[PDB]
Amino acid sequence: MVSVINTVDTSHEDMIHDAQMDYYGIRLATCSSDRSVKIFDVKNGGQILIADLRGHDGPVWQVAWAHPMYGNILASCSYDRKVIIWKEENGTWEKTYEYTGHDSSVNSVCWAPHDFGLVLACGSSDGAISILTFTGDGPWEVKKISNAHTIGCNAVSWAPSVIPGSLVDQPSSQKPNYIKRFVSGGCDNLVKIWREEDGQWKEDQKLEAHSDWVRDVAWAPSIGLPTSTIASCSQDGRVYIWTSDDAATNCWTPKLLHKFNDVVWHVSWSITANILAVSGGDNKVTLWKESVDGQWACISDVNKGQG
Amino acid sequence: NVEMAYARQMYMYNEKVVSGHLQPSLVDLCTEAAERLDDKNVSDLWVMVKQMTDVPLIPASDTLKSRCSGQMQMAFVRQALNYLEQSYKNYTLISVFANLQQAQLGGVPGTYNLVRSFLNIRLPTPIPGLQDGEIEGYPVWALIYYCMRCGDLMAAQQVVNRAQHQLGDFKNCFQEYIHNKDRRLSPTTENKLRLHYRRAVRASTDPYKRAVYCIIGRCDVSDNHSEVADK
Amino acid sequence: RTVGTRRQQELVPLEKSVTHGRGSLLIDMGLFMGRSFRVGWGPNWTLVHNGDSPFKVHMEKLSLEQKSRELQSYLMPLEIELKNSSVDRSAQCPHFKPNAGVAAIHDYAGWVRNLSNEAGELEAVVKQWGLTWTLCESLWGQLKELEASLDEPNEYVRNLERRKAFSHWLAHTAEERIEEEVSLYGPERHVEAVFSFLTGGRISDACRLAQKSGDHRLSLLLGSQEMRELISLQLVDWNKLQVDHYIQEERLRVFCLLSGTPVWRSSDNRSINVCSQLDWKRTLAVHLWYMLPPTATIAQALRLYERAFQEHEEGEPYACYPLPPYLEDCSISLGDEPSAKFSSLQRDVCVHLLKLYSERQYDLCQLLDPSSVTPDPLDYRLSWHLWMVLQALNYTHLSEHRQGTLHASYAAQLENVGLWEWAIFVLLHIPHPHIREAGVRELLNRQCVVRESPESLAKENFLIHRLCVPAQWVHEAKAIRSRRDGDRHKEALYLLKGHQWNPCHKLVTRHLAADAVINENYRYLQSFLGELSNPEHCKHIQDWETAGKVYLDYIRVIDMLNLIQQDESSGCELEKLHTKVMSLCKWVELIHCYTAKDRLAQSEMAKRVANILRVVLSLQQPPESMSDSSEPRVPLRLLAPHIGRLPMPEDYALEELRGLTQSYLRELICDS
Repeated sequence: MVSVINTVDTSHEDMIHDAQMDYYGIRLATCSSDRSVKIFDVKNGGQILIADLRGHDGPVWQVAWAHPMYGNILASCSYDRKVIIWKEENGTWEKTYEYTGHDSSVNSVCWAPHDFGLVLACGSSDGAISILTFTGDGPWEVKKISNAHTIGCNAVSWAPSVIPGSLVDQPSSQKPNYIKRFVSGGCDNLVKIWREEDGQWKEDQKLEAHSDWVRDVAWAPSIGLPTSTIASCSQDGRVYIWTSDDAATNCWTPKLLHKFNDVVWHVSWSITANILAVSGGDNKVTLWKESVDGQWACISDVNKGQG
Repeated sequence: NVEMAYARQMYMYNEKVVSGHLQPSLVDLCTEAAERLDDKNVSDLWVMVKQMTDVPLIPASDTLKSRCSGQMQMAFVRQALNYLEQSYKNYTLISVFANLQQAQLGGVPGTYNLVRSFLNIRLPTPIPGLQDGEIEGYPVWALIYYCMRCGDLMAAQQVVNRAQHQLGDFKNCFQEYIHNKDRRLSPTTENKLRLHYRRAVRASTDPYKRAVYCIIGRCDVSDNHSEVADK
Repeated sequence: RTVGTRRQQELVPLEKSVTHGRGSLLIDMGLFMGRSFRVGWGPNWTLVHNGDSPFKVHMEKLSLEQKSRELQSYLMPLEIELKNSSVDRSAQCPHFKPNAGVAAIHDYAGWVRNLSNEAGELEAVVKQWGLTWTLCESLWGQLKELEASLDEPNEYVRNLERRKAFSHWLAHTAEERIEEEVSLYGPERHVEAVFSFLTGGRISDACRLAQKSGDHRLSLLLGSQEMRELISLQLVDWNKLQVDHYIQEERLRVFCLLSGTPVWRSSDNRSINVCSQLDWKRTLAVHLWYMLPPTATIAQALRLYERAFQEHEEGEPYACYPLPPYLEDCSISLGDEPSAKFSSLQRDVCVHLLKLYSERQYDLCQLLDPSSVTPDPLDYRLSWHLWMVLQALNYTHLSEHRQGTLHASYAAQLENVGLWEWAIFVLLHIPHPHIREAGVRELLNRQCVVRESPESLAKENFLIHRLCVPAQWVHEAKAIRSRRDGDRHKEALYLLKGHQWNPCHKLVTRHLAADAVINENYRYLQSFLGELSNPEHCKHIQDWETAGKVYLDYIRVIDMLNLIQQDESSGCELEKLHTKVMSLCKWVELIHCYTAKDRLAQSEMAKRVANILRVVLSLQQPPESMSDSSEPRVPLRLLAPHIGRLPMPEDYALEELRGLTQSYLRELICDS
C-alpha cells in the first residue's frame, strides 16, 4: 500500500510482542519474550539500536512513551508483575522507578494526557488497575483499584483530555478541572469506563457485548468532535466501536465493526484520520475507516510478507 | 433539521386531508421521518408508538369512555406485552449472535433452540435448587420462562410436552392459557393454580418456577422476582 | 572453527492445532496470547508492524498510495477559496466563516475554465468534477446571466432562462461523445445516426444531414401545439385498427420520438422502447423536450423520470437507473432482485443537487460520500469545497459530528501530503472555540521547526499575517520541541519571548547564570532579568525578590563601579552603589543553592565577585595623596556583621573571614 521505507534489523532473539514510536517519531521502543526493551533511533532511515534495557525477569508485554515535556521517559510492563520506568539523562538510559504492587502479570500500560500530569495506568492479571502519579517532588504515588475485573485486566487506554465547557468564556489565568477517564478491557468479557471523583477512581460504566476475553481497548483521540469513541477487540473474534454522543448522558452504543475467524489481539487509532488498525490471529493487519453514511469499511489488508 | 423533517410530514399529511384523499397514518409518516434521522432512541420510540397505536379504533363520540373501556385497556396491555416480548426476543437473538462460541446455536431454527443457546450465556454454571429436572441438560423452568419472555408460547409448550411427566397438572393449565386469545385461565383453573402456588410453589427454591406460576396464575403481585426479572 | 550453525529465525511456519487444544484448556490464556502482535499505527501515518540472512520485523512507511503528488492544481483552488475567505476577531481563538452565499459557483466554474487550458493530458481526473461543478452552476447557479434581469425578474422568465442554461449544459455534456458517434455511423442510417443527432440536437447541422438521405417529413418539421397530439391520435387510431402492422423498423422509434409516447406496445405485441441504449441523463432530456410541453418545471421532470426507472403495475421500467459515471460498466445483473440492490447504491451528486434546487429535506449524509465522485475512501477534495458552497446556499441540517469529522479528515489528508496553514483556515470555520484552539495548538506542536528557515518563516508569516496566529505561541512550541530532546540554547531564546513568571526564573537561575558568570556573559542574562524586573512583572515572580535582586545587582555593581570610577567617580551614584553593595552583603548571605551545581555555581560566583570587589575598591574610598598614605582607620561593624551571616563553604569562606578578622584586629591595634 504505502511506498516501502527503511528496514530495521533489531538483532532480537524472539517475537517482539509490541512496538511504539516516540512522540516525534524519531525513536522506536520494542519489547519481547526475551525480557528486553530495545530502543532504536531511526532518524532519516539509518536503523540504530541506542539501548538494550534489561530489568524484567519475564516476557515484556507493552511499552509506553511519556509526553516529551517530562523528558525521554518510557514505561514497560511484564509477566514478572513489575512496571519499570526508564528515563534518559544525557544519552544514558536508567531505571528511575520500579512498581511491584501487583500479584500477577502486568499486561498493559498507558500514559495519561499530559494535561493531567505524569500519570501511568497499569492493568494486571490480578484483576486490579494501578494509577502511578509523579508530582515532581518525592516518590511516585499509587492509587490501586482492587478487583477492577473479576479474572484479569488485559488492556488500559486513557480518554482524551477534554476541558468541560471549552466554548464558555473563562478568565485568562485559571485551572481547567479535567474529567479524567480511562477505559479497561478484561477476562470477564467487560469493557469498563473509570472516572476520577474526589481523588478516587470509580467504575462509571460497564459495556457488555463481547462473549469472551477482551484483548485490547483503545479510546479514540479527540478530533474536536463531541462524540467519544472507543474500540475493543476480543478472543471471540469481534471488534466493537462504542460511541457516546453526549458526555452528560453517559450512554454508550456498541456497533459491530467486523467478526474475524480468529482472535483479535490489538486495536489502535490513527491520530488524524479516525482510522482503526486491527491486528488478528490470522497474521493480518486490517485498516478500517468510517464512511460518511456511518458504515465502517476495510481500506487496506496488510499481510506479513508483501514488503 | 429534526423539526424540519417533521414539519414536512405535517405538510404532506395536511395536503392529503385538505384534498379529501384517504387520510395517511400520521404514525407511519413520523416513523419514516424518525428512521431518516439515524437516532436509535427516536427510532425505538416510534416503533413503540406504532405498536401501542395498533389498537381497534372505535368511532366513539367520547375518547375518555373509549380509553377507559375494559376492551381498550386490554388491547393496550396486549400491545405493551407484544412490544416487550419482541424487544426481548431481538435482545436474545443479538446476545446469542454476539457470543456464538459460547451459545452453541446449532443448525435448527426456532425460539426453543435460540433460548437454549441463550441459557449457555446467561447460566454458564448450574444454579443449585432448580426443580422438576432438565431437558437435554437445560433446566425445565428456565426454558419455559425464557420462551414465554420471548412471546413464543408454542416453543414453551414444546418444553412442557417434553417434561410432561415431571410437570403434572401444570400441562393442562398451560394448554388452557395458550388457547385463550387473552392468555387467560378460566376462573376455576386459575383458582386451582393460585391454591397450588400458595401451598407448594411459593416456597420453591426455583425462581423461574415461581415467576412462571405468578404470570399464568396472576398471583403474588407484591413479588418482583428480581432473581429472574433484573431489568 | 569460526563458521556458525545457521539460526532459523522464522516466526515458525504453521504448527497450530497442538498448542490450540492445549489452550482450549482455559486455565491460562495470557501465554496463549503472547504469540501475536499488540501493534498500532501512530501520528503522521507512521505505521508500526511486526511482519516479514535475517528473519524478524519490518516497519515500512505507509502514507498515501493514491495521488501522492498533485500540488499545483490545489494551490490555485485553495488560493481562490481563501482569497474569498472572511475573518472574525472577538475571542483568542479566531473564527472563519465563508463570505455570504455568493460568487463561489463562479469562482469554481472560473477555476475549472482555467484547468481546461491544460486538462487535456489528464484522463478522468477532472471531467467528473467538471460535470458536477457545472451542474451546480446550472442549478443553484444562482449567478450573473448578462443581467438575467436587466430590469426586473418574472419567475416564468427566470425558470425559462434556467432551462436555456441547463439545456446548453446538457448539449455541451453530449457534444464530445456525439462527434465520436458521428465519426462512426458511416453512410448512413436514418434509424440510428439520426437518433444520436437528436439525443444532442444541434439541429442546425441535423438539417444539412437530411439533405442527402433525410425524408421530407423531417425537412418540413426542421414549436407546435397539440398538433403533435393529433399525430398521437393518428397513432392511437392505427393502433385500434392495426394500421401500422407493417412499417419501418426503428423509423417508428424515431416517429414516436417526434411525438412523445415514448414506449409503445405495438399490435405485433412488440415493446417498441424509444429510451433503451441511452443514459439516465439523455432519458430525462427526452422527457423534458418530447414527452412534455415546451413549458414546465424541473422538480416535476425529475419526479416523472424517477417514476420511469421506477416500475409500474402495467409497464416495463423504461428509463435507465442513475448510476455514477464510473460503476456504469458493471450494472449489477438484477437476476430477480432489482429493488433490494438499489437500496444500497450511491447515485451521482447531480441528482442530489437537482433535488436541493427543488426541495429542502433530502440527505446531505449521502450526497457528500466521496466514493460518489471517485471510489478511494480517502481524499475528499470536492466534498470540502462543496460543503462550503452548501453552507453559502444556506442548508443547516448536517450534524455537527459530521462537520467535525469532514474537517478532521481533510486536515489529516493535507498533512498526509504534508501541508500547513490553509488547513488552519479550514479549521478556523469550526463553530467550537476550545476545539479550534486545541487542534491548532496540537498541530503547531507536531509540525513547528526549531531550525528557522525561509520555508519556516514563510509558513510562520502566513500564519501570523494571513491566519492571524501569534509569535510567542510558535516560540513556546519550539521550547517544548527542545526540552523533550535537547538543548540549552535555543529553548532559552524561544522561551525568552515568552513570559515564565516562574519557570523562566527557575531555569535561568539553575544553569545560565552560573555559566554566564564563569564566562561572565552578563549581557545575554541582562535582557531576561531586565524584562522580568519590570514593576508589573516583579509583582508576580516567586523568588523574584531574591534572585532578581541578586543577579541584577551583581551585574549592575560591576558595571556602575567601572564606568563611574572612570567617568569622574561622581559622589551620588557612589552613595547609591554603597547602599546597593552594603545591602547585597546581607543578600549573598542567604543563597539557597539546593543542589550541587547550585553550590558549585555559588562558590564560583562568590569567588569572582570577591576578586572584582577587591580590584574595584583598589581605587575606591579616595586615594589619600593629602593624608599619610590613605590609612583605613575607619572600621565598619555592618561589613563584619554581614560577613558572619554570609553563607558559604567552611573552608575558603571562613579563611577569608579569618583574614578579615586579622584586618579588624590590626585596626583595633592602630586605634589603641
